[PDB]
Amino acid sequence: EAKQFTPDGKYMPGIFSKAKPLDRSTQWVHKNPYIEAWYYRRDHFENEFVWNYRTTIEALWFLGGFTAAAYALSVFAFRQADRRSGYPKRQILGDEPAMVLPDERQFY
Amino acid sequence: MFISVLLILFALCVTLIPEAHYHMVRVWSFVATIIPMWVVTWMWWNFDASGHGLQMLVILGRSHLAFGIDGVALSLMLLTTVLFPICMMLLRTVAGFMTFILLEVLVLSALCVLDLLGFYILFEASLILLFLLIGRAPYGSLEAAYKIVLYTMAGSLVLLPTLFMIYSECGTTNVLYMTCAYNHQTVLGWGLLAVLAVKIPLMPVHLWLPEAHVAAPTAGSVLLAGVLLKLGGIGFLRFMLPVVPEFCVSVFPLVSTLCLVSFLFSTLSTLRQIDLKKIVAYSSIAHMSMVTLAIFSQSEFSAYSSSFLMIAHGLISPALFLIVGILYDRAHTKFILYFSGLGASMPIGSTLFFLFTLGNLAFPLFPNFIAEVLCMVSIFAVHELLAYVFCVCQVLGAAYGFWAFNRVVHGLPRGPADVTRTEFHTVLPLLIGAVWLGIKPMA
Amino acid sequence: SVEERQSFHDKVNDVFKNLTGEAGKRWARPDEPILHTLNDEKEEPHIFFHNTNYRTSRKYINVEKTKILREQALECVRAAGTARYHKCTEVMKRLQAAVRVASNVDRGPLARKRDVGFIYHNNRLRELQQQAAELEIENPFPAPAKQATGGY
Amino acid sequence: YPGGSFWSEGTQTGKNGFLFGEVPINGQPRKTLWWEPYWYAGFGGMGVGVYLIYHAKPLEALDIKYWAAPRAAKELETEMRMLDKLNERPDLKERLVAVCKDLNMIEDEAYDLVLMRNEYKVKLGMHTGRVPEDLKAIYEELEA
Amino acid sequence: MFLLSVFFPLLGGLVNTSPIARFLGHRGSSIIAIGCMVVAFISSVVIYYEVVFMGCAVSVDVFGTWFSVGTFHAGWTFNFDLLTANMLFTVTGVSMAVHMYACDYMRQDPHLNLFLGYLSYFTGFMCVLVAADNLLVMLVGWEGIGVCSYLLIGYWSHRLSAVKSAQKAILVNRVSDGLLMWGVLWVWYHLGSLEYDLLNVYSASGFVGLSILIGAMGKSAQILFHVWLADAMEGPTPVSALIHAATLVTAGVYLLVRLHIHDEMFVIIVGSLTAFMAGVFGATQSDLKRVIAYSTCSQLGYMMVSLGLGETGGEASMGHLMTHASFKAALFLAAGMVISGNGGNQHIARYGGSAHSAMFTMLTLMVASLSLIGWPELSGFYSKETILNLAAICADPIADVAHTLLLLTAMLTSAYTTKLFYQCFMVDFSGSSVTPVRNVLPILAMAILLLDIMLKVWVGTNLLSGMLFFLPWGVKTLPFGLMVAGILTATAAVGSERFTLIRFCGSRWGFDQLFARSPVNPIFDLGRITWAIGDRGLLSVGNLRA
Ligand SMILES: CCCCCCCCCCCCCCCCCC(=O)O[C@@H](COC(=O)CCCCCCCCCCCCCCC)COP(=O)(O)OCC[N+](C)(C)C
Ligand SMILES: CCCCCCCCCCCCCCCCCCCC(=O)O[C@H](COC(=O)CCCCCCCCCCCCCC)COP(=O)(O)OCCN
Repeated sequence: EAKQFTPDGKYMPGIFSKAKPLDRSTQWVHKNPYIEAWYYRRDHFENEFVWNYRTTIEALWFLGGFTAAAYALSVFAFRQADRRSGYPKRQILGDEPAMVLPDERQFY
Repeated sequence: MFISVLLILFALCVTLIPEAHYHMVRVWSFVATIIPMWVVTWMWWNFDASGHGLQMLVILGRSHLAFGIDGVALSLMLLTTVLFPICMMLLRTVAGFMTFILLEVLVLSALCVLDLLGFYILFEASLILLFLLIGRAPYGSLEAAYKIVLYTMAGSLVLLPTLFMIYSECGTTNVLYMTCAYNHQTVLGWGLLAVLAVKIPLMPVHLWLPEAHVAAPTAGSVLLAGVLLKLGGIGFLRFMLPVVPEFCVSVFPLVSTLCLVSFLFSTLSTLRQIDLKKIVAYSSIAHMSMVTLAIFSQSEFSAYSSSFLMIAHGLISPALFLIVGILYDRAHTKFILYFSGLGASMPIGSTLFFLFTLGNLAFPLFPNFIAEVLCMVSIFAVHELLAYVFCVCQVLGAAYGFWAFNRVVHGLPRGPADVTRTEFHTVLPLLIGAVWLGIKPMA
Repeated sequence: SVEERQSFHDKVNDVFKNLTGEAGKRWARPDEPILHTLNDEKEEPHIFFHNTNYRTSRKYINVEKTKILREQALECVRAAGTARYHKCTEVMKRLQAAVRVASNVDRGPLARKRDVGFIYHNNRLRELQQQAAELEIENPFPAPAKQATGGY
Repeated sequence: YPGGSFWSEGTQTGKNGFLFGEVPINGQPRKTLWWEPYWYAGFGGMGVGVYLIYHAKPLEALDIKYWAAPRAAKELETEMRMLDKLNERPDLKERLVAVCKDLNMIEDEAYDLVLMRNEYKVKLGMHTGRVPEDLKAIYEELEA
Repeated sequence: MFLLSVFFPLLGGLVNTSPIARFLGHRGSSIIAIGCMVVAFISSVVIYYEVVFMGCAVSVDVFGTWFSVGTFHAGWTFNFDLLTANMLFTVTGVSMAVHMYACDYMRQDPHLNLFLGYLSYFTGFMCVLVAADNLLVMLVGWEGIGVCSYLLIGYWSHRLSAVKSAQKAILVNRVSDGLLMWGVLWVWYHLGSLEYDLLNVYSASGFVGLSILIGAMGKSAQILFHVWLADAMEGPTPVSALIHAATLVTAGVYLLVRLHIHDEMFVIIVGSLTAFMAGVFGATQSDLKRVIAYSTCSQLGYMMVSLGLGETGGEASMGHLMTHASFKAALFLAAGMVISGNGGNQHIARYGGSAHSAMFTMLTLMVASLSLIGWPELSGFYSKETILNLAAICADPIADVAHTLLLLTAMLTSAYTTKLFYQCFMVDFSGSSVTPVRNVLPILAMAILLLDIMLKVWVGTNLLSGMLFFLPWGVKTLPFGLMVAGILTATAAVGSERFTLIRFCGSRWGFDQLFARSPVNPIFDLGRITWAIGDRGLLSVGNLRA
């Protein structure tokens, strides 16, 4: 039953007062030890990485596999766009000297 | 320029105020960020939209540091000047006020510079400020600060010799003459890709963001999410596309696959997150991947749609960080398992959380909907499948967004009481900006 | 030669130095481009920025043309009612042609050419039907359409 | 229902909760927080300024689409009758299709070529000789 | 009067959810909601008579341009033509009676005005959906009814199954929303505009009709998308009536009827498979609301096949939509009254007799059930027989199988609807709570929908009613015999001993259980891979110990 304000405003800290003041930390949660441990473990989960069989296999087929699928799809989309725009074969990175950058003064 | 000197000198006078006058220190540091918002609004008034692409130019002799305004820089500058007083309302010490004042000077001057060496000098002069802001002693994380600083330094150090290579090649780092000279575009293109693929979180150089954007305080998170990621996008739009366009065509399959895998893998990771701030932090990577692919499409009105998505993200994600910051400030945790039934105990905060959840998922009447539609128009015009990949994966974003909202907002009511007047007014300018830019953005 | 290129550059620099314009005219909304036989127009920066401004003007004008024609076509179709199939094909054709010009001129380096009428597709179907007739095999493709949309 | 009917008085007086957790102390008016005058002045003067940008700037200065809307209309006026005359002249149409073939365009793109007489590539190609010399003549008798 | 049909339910929602409602309370908010729906219904009646009968469409530029970048131009514009007037009349008329019912049904709820405001918002976004003249304002309506469906399904938020049902509805519809967005991109790219009157397609690129069909299959709850519809019974009874009659499930059928750019093979196969599946699903349920939900899915299958048949089939599809809304809303309201009279029980094994309900609730269930099963010269008879006869003369060989599936479905529907009446009233009592409801507001809410059922017989939906498609007496009067067969079987209450078929059908073919592990658990596991093996593993860079 604390009194942190005078009748005309004027906040009082209540440093030496017996009654517990309501303040910023009044609704701070009571920590469950196992929840804190689980969140700490998930926060540092890079210490649990190991090159076993399952890790290697899933990192090959999903990470490298979908990265290669997306690169193949990007090249497919690039080539199809250049064909449907009247362009010849165009030079991507590592593709021998060819056409890059169509000229605006040219009709394709 | 004279105005900018006056604003800097007025802002720097916070240090000379004696600390025993608390009210004066608060009012001075808040007004020192209010004034540039008025000046940038006046710059928008002064802009001629039927005139030249570059307006209000100034060049400082033979010192590099040349400045000019286009549409992308002007919209981003307006967003930064909105965001900085909200950061001022979330700090309590003169050290915080001075760090954010120096950050505002550096961001505002970096957004409108026209010199590549000037961009290098102005941007990563903020590195030590970010290190001290993130690795603050009792409640920060030094590991996160080390990660963000070292990744940014690595990218910048790749760029710096290529910058100097084009400078020796043509004689200047001014972007107006760098775009008109013959330069070896592969080397400089790789340097520019190296900086801007770290600034924009693009996989694999993206691991600094989940640590830094969570370990930061609420003001630091608002700044880092809403502003500093977009310096990579304005780097693409101002420096890399005009100066090395042959590289920008030839790298398109690689940038395209980086954007696709960043979008998909970061969306898949966001679903398994158990920290609310880490949930908000991951979702920004997929949006920036859509921004980068829309910039690199160069197809219909690509600069317009990509800038509009940068503004929509910069409005919506700082508000989510603000709501998570309120929960953390008055409950001392960011863990999902400690929160339930927040609708019954914080009805106003939960309503704001729901509206900004819908905004982050690009629902209509929010600027993200218009942004994602126009970005996918720009992507579709190169090929239909590159648009289809983003279209079919919309269930994956909504899954994490609604799962986080439903876990923390409904259920048994436990948690802190509803928002104060100050918290509501930290949120409020972002909501008004969202309603305007999502209903009547243009005239 | 190098001397002729240098003298041309000096002339361009002198002209753009002593340039003025008033009475309701915006510079950087020029009436005409500067016609040149230069290999790589970016050799002369003033000409490059002038033609950049002219090209920006044309892109925005073509967008506006598309909007005016869309309003006209809406008026035709809504007045015609169920008679719209034989009454407003020509205005639909003109709107589709304007959209085609607005997209396909100064398109950028990566976007494919946009066909608003499915006109490239049906032209290709015609040529493939003719090639399969001389090849004397069955056509694996559809036969070309006479019109695909309300316009083309 | 209280009172025995739907149309009786209500049964609640006083605060139905406290907005922003603010409770009146001794009946006094609420004390203004330190940021409130400056917040309202700054963000209100930004909002009014953005409103005046949208509603009091000249239209050409606000958006380039207002500069180009009247210039597109007159060009469209002098292009609609060109397209009308092309539908009446088969010789002009076949000459236009020949120019379309020279410019890597198809027969359905004849309307497009009329609509791009002011483009940068067409003017520069008439100057350089990439564009056939007949296209200028076709434009001349289609405008006439 | 034209803008009063769209704005004004949105105004009622804005009033009842804002802090204005803190001054009105439950008692004042009920008055505000009912009046704000009466005005919109009156406006829609005027619009219906002007546009349907006198043929004068009206186009309104409401709020200028929304956004316009390049040639992508979206405007805040409405157009009120024949389909729009049909839909507005149906939506506002059903939503008025549902509001009048909900002001008494949810009387003992603690947050009544919030519920009424959500109902009004849901109605207003449906009106925005059907009143739009271009695709983007239609998408405003689409996602608005999606969001309001989420808010209303998971209204009782302290119950976890209701929250998970709302999340499931959002996610299942989000897949089809993505496909619909990609289809809008195709349409705009290859036609140049977004307005409906400029979208005349003779021959397009296949992805257009397929992706727009998938987007419509999401909202209209067709095969492989129906899974959210049954779980949406977690919400209160007015929510279910408004979801299954006028809002949400009729939006995809409206979109396909409006655009007419489909390919008929997919549409006919999806619709007939959906009709047969939902017919056998509803025959083996005991939850009173789930049977009606599956009958809704079955009738949406009928409308899908009809719009596959042709332009006349599209008109018949719109006609069946219009007549379906009235008796479906009446069925849900009568079922809610029966549930409240029996202490909240929803199992049809615990009903019986004529003591737990009013005379008017039993009459409402009887008349709406007779319209649903195609009893002659009632409302559903005309539309359902029109679709069946149009399917019997189609020259596509695929429509031969579809017609057989529809006739089997008709027999199943007359079986389980008669079972719903038989268990509820005819058998001996087997509950223990008798609290019959006889309030004025829900009875008048039911009487209005019965008046609309009479109106559809007296004044047809379109000109097809009375047109004779020339069929022999054997083909013509077979659905009447199938209705009688369903009635006789259900009143005989006979069952089969093939328990494995019974438990395969009653568990609804295991679609939810198979979906729980064919995409869902793999999505979770791929997230585990991308986080743990990629971000913490393969891409992680460690520290240098010194
Ligand atoms: C690349 C183009 C720039 C577009 C970026 C996207 C902007 C986001 C919002 C879209 C608003 C569209 C506004 C259109 C009219 C305004 C004036 C105008 O024309 O725009 C300016 C620039 O526009 C702006 O700066 C818009 C500012 C938008 C930023 C809004 C976010 C900040 C507000 C936060 C919330 C505040 C709430 C406070 C209230 C409590 C110039 O752009 P262009 O017309 O493309 O330039 C013409 C090119 N040329 C000269 C070469 C012919
Ligand atoms: C959290 C989500 C909440 C969802 C809220 C509901 C869903 C909303 C979805 C759509 C939102 C659109 C809102 C647009 C606001 C104004 C935009 C137009 C601004 C402007 O200056 O336009 C003029 C304003 O007119 C007018 O505004 C009319 C003049 C005043 C007469 C009518 C007064 C309005 C009564 C509305 C009742 C309640 C309706 C609730 C929606 C109209 O002229 P123009 O320049 O466009 O010219 C063209 C035709 N002349």
